[PDB]
Amino acid sequence: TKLFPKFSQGLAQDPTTRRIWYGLAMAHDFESHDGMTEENLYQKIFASHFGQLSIIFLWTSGNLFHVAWQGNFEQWVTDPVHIRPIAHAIWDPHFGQPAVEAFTRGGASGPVNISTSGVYQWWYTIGMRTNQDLYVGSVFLALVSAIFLFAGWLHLQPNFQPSLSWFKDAESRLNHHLSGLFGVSSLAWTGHLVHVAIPESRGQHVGWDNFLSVLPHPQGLTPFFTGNWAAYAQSPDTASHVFGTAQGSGQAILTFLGGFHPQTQSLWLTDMAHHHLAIAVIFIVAGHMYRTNFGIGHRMQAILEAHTPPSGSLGAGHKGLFDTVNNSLHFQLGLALASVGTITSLVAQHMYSLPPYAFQAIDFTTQAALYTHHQYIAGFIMCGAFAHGAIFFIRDYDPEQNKGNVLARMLDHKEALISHLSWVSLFLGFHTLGLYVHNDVMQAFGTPEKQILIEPVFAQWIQAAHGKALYGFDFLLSSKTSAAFANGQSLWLPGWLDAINNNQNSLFLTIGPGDFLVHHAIALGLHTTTLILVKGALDARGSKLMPDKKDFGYSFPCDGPGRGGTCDISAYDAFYLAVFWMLNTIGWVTFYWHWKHLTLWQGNVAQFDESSTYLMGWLRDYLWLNSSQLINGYNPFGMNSLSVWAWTFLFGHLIYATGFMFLISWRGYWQELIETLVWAHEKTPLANLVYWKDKPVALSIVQARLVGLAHFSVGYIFTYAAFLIASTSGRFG
Amino acid sequence: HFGQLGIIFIWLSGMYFHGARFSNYEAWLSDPTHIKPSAQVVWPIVGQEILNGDVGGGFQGIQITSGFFQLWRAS
Amino acid sequence: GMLETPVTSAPIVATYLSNLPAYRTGVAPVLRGVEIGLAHGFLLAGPFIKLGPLRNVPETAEIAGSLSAAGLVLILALCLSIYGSAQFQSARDPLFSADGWSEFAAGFLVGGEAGVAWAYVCTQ
Amino acid sequence: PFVPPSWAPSVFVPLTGLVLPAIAMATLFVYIEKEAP
Amino acid sequence: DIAGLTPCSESKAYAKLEKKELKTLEKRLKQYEADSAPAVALKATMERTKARFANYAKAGLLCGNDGLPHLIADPGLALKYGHAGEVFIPTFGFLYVAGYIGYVGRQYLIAVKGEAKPTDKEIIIDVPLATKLAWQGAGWPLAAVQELQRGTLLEKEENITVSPR
Amino acid sequence: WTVPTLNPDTPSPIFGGSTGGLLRKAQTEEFYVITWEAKKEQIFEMPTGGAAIMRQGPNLLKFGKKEQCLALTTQLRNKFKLTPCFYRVFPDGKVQYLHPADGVYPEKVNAGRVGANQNMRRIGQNVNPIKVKFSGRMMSPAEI
Amino acid sequence: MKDFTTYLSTAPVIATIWFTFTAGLLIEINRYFPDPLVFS
Amino acid sequence: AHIVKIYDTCIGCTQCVRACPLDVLEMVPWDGCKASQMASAPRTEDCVGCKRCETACPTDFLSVRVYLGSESTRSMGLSY
Ligand code: CLA
Ligand code: CLA
Ligand code: CLA
Ligand code: CLA
Ligand code: CLA
Ligand SMILES: CC1=C(/C=C/C(C)=C/C=C/C(C)=C/C=C/C=C(C)/C=C/C=C(C)/C=C/C2=C(C)CCCC2(C)C)C(C)(C)CCC1
Ligand code: SF4
Ligand code: SF4
Repeated sequence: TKLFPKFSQGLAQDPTTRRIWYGLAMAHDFESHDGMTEENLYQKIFASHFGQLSIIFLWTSGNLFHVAWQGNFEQWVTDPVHIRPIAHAIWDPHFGQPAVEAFTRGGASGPVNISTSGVYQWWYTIGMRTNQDLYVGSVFLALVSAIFLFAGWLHLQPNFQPSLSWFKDAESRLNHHLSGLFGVSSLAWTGHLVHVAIPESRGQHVGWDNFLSVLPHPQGLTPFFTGNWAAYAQSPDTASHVFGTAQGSGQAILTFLGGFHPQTQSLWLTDMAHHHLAIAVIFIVAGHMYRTNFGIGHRMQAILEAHTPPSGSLGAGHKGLFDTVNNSLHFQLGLALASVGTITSLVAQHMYSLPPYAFQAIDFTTQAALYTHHQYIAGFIMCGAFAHGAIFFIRDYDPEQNKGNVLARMLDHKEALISHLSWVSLFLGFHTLGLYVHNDVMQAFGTPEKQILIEPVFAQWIQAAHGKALYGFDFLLSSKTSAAFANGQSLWLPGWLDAINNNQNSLFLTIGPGDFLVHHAIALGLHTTTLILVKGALDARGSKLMPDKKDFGYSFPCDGPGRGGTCDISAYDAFYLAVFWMLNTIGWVTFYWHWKHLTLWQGNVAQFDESSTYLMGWLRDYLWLNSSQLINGYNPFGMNSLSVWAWTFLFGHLIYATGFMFLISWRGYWQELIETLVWAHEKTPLANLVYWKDKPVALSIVQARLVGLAHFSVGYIFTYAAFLIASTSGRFG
Repeated sequence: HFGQLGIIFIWLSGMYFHGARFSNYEAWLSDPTHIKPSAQVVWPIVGQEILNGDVGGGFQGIQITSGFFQLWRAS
Repeated sequence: GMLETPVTSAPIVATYLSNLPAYRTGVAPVLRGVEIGLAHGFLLAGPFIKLGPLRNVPETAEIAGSLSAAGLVLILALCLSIYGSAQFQSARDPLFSADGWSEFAAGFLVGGEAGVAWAYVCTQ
Repeated sequence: PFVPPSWAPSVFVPLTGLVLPAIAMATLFVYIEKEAP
Repeated sequence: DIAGLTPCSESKAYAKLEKKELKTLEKRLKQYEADSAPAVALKATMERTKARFANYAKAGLLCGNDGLPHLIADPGLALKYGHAGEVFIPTFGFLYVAGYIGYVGRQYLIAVKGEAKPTDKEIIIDVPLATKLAWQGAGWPLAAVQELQRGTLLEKEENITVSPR
Repeated sequence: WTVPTLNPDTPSPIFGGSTGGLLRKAQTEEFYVITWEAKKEQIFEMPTGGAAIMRQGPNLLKFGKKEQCLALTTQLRNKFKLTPCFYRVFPDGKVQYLHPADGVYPEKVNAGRVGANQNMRRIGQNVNPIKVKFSGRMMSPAEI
Repeated sequence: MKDFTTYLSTAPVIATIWFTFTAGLLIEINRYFPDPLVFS
Repeated sequence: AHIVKIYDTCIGCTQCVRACPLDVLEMVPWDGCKASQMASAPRTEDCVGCKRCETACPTDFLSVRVYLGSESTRSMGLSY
């Protein structure tokens, strides 16, 4: 029998090309490996996590190295407004001379790619100024990468393998991660801002060679130990400060200005230092909550057992959930993905509207790429969270040990949950689509005054509450006679109110009927995606159609043509369907973000305000109009620097369409076809002397769904990335 | 098959009828190059009468592309 | 059982196939590879010379085309080597054996590279 | 001292695009077809 | 005004939009004779257009910077400033008709489940029975509440099939 | 009843051949032989495509997989009222009689058969997957 | 006649009549009350 | 090989055995049902996993169940 894979003897004895495919697909599903034990499972995961960490730091090392070696960071810092950052150099022997000339830009000697990741603005804001800084950081992160890689090897050795009980000490890990990994790290980052980043933004060089002889504040720690903490808020940078120089600079290190720096149009460095200092204190305190070897604190199991409503409205309440969560790696991973997935979206929503990095707002391509990049990652992470929630119910859930608690009661009214999600999705779909179609017909018949335009008064009311005076509601921060307006008028409201009432930034953009319709489209996407993922999880164990589904596992082809036909009945298939809707939803979200910023960046918000209320407007004015420079990257008359994006644009369409082959045509057709090829090869002279070692077979039913989805997803992402970058940079490059 | 033929005759009869009653064929015969064939006219309701375009020959309607006018002239 | 056709079973066809070095048993595997290597190495230079990225350069075209063909011979020889490693791990014709195939692959490299060189000489 | 020589791309790009992938594919191919004892 | 909007009767963009729409029709009307049918059709469209812009302004709709009417959906704002006829009143118009349809269909379904072959009454409609129920559906809001208060609107959980959990 | 012995000398049905027959698997791994007695010459359909004529008396055909032999068995039994049997033949000459296993076709209950893979419970009485976790491999609760 | 009136009570025929009637009512209302966007 | 199991809800109707295209199942004597016979799965090394047997079973829920397992030349249905 074949050696590969070593972890599955069932696969190793498979005589077909299936084995290689499934050897790869099942490699990281440790629970399914031959001879796996619970303790060995945890130790294997622990080592894999070290592998991920070293990879991440090596990836960061590479980005630092190539910018220092091949970028123009030193030139960029002298004029960030009028210079394009360089990602890395191009060396491609397939280029012709015109391509060599076209990609030679940004001051470099040879062809280069322009960076869209925003690392230049990030590294500049935190004090990096020279290629030497980037080089040293690169070497440091490579060393940290090696140490993590070594630590992963070390803790696999006989005397360094943690026991199972070590991995299940929830109280101790939470204490350390809250106070140490979150709190101390935040406190240390505050030190960097106070000691390095803030002085650098004021024209002073502080490095390892002199940071022990430079006072962050003229009064060194005297205010800190005497309680006169207001001494650090005095003399902030003025409104005329020139970032990176001492002109108009202040002396404060901890402030609450609460707006944007007038030149860089980003958050104040002294506000970001005070933010992390306060966060550090909160997290350090929070990490002293749970009981450890010192006889104080909370036991998590005790807390859960106590929270049972007396009326019995939640049944047994949270009884048994400590063991359920603590014993299920899939319950933990589901929670982690859901939390990180939502946090990734928050990063996207807050970074565009409250830019933290200097000269980020004016780099339109970077702003578009970063929002789109993190929202798509959030979308994938959310699908995974529900996927592992469904895996939990099958593999890990024990009905007897969760008898009557909140988790078991969710299964008791799953039909109520699914049917109400179905109703919400139907209502949003019928009426959002209906209103768009009504407006398209009114536009088509030349009567734009007959279209249905519903003002988003609820959202505009919230914007007024935050101080936006455009809508005239005039209450809370919009009312100068309110207590909320008065109380904060000395801390942060002046800066905040100046920023929110400027319509040239992204801080609470003006909204109208076009924003109303698209927000309900997004709600349609969120609810429908949740419906598919939730239905998949709650029916994962069984349904009226397949009562014993849990006996078949998370992923399996089907249950055959019987009982009416059971294609795509597994919980895995529900996830597969949900990804299409996640891509559609994020597509609607990012289309919305991009078009609203393109018209803002072009100084004509009226085009969005008037074209976004009907769908021909999106097709004509967003997609068709903004494709012109992209599709001319190369043509019969020549090519320019957008040729790579033009080529990638079609590359994306091609992969997308190839995926349709695997999704539409199914296995039986192909298996019959391959048999005729098997016959032909054995009957062909000079070719039947060669022979295969793995009998060729068509891809499996499940495998086709995954591969087809992969092509669909990759083409989806590449097509939009090319359109996003080319349409933005071509306009503003 | 007789059923299918019956339906085709109804369809053909409708085309000839709409050419007789809802078209600009007579005007088109005089100036075939400068007039657009038209044999469908929409009722004025919910603003849809914009679809009755100015196809020439003192007539308003949807421009047809089936070529019936050219077939009728040939016969 | 099987369908017999003039193409599959003919005297002229069968005699021709037996004469080819692939089907000529009783010959050392190394010699088999050299004869097969020479035939394929010679033809391989053609398309590279006449249709390569340097086809229009007056004299560089011959060197680049044949030099690229030599690189493809090396890749093909590596494919033969790994095929023998995989296929033969545990009979009448020595060619279909772990030792025989390795010798056959080595002959293909020497014959193939020589064929490319001979083609270059013919051009110039 | 960190700056690589000007000729590094001429070597590393072919090395990681043609040579190392060729070795990796050849090594992996033999491994996945190897027969267990 | 509400949310920075302005009345359409006072909006320059709203007035300009009407001129453009009429101007487009006037240009087409030039190529036709006074009494010809195309001229009559175009003028009828022009009269409808002028009435439309007159009616919307009279109804007190708010117009945006684009000059297009914008609807107000919050019941408080709608009732305070006389916009209840835009969303609020239409809301209860729909729910009355929608519940009428739903309630009548439910009555028919329950009525035919006592027959010998219930499924035959679902593909061959008992029109005399359906017609009687249609007329009696005008009082569904009263009838529905009484069933809700009598505990007969909903079925008991012990009689509803569910899958294993 | 006793296990029959295969007779390789048996004549085969008249058939001109096709491209749908045996491949290299028969030479190296195994193939299948089906035999039956025909009352008269008659045309039947080959599972590999085409029409063949069964000779009167013994008949013998060879197939590449077990499903092909049983597919022809079903045709002969239901459309002609015959009683075929087939074997598995290994490259080294070993013959393994297969069907009918004990001389009586499986759909007819026969004495002396011992139940296999019979669970004395309903499907709804299988345990949850959590109870068989970490058993040494992937296994369903139906396997216990 | 009983059978023919039974045929006219089948789902597709009833749907055709009912939707023809419902469409006619909605079309005729818009004929006499054109361009209704709000209730006054 | 696939895993085929017979459960004690079997009525001994023989339809699964008649429907099996691979001769995996057979009927054996039993006393738990009126027919006094139960389905058996003696030769599961030949099961291809088509689930025709499950399609033929009249009981609710099924009395014959196929769980797809490791793939061999036989279970994959290859003739090569
Ligand atoms: C912290 C993150 C995390 C972790 C630790 C895991 C861990 C696990 N997941 Mg989970 N998962 C996650 C996130 C995570 N997941 C997310 C974000 C999603 C949503 C996308 C999912 C969705 C998901 C599903 C649906 C399943 C798992 C499964 C698994 C298990 C097996 C994984 C395996 O063998 O993959 C093997 C991986 C591969 C063979 C590679 C897949 C490559 C994909 C298709 C992308 C290819 C991109 C392509 C190459 C790009 C080319 C570009 C071109 C220009 C060149 C394992 C316990 C499986 C299981 O059985 O769990 C019990 C399972 O079915 N996960
Ligand atoms: C543009 C494509 C498209 C559209 C319009 C829909 C629409 C729908 N999908 Mg589907 N879906 C799609 C693509 C699409 N899907 C793709 C590519 C996949 C991946 C395989 C899925 C996977 C999927 C899943 C897994 C689920 C859905 C669900 C839904 C529903 C969501 C709720 C909703 O909108 O209700 C309102 C309904 C609509 C907007 C549908 C269109 C209604 C039209 C306009 C009616 C017109 C009637 C009119 C008289 C004309 C009739 C003419 C005719 C008689 C000739 C809805 C029926 C969910 C569902 O069923 O929720 C209950 C669900 O679970 N979809
Ligand atoms: C000269 C004699 C003649 C003519 C003109 C036709 C004409 C036709 N036959 Mg044919 N047919 C004939 C003799 C004839 N048949 C004979 C002798 C036989 C028996 C062997 C058949 C058996 C036969 C069958 C089984 C079928 C046809 C069908 C058709 C129709 C094919 C569709 C088509 O081209 O539509 C072109 C349409 C027209 C040109 C319209 C012509 C209408 C007038 C009334 C003439 C129809 C011909 C008829 C024989 C006239 C006398 C009928 C009666 C009063 C005596 C077409 C109308 C097919 C069909 O659609 O049948 C309904 C069909 O299924 N024929
Ligand atoms: C990163 C990967 C990579 C690299 C470095 C190259 C490099 C090259 N490609 Mg490309 N190529 C790649 C990936 C790559 N390719 C892929 C993935 C594909 C498939 C989509 C292609 C498809 C492709 C085609 C179709 C063609 C090229 C060609 C070329 C050449 C263009 C320059 C020229 O005019 O050469 C002219 C040729 C020369 C100057 C000869 C250079 C030396 C040859 C190639 C090898 C000599 C070997 C030597 C005799 C013995 C071994 C020595 C060694 C041990 C040191 C160049 C050698 C062109 C070419 O000429 O190919 C031969 C060409 O026609 N490539
Ligand atoms: C869908 C949710 C929703 C939202 C976000 C709003 C939002 C709003 N409503 Mg509306 N409202 C809603 C649903 C909603 N309403 C519904 C369903 C009804 C019918 C029962 C009403 C009935 C209503 C009235 C009668 C009034 C408002 C008013 C308001 C505005 C100011 C009061 C406030 O703080 O409301 C925030 C909303 C909530 C916390 C939810 C409950 C709101 C209740 C039903 C009304 C509270 C009125 C408030 C005490 C009036 C204070 C004096 C006023 C002059 C500011 C605000 C924009 C006031 C306004 O500005 O009128 C011009 C007002 O007088 N609403
Ligand atoms: C199936 C399943 C699962 C999964 C799940 C999931 C995936 C979920 C998700 C979820 C989610 C994803 C959620 C979310 C949520 C959220 C929330 C709940 C929020 C809240 C918020 C708030 C409350 C806020 C507030 C505020 C504002 C608004 C403003 C001002 C400030 C403040 C803060 C006051 C698990 C694993 C468990 C297992 C079992 C089964
Ligand atoms: S799955 Fe198919 S081959 Fe297996 S026992 Fe059932 S019917 Fe027979
Ligand atoms: S079909 Fe079902 S009930 Fe009938 S014998 Fe087979 S397993 Fe038993």
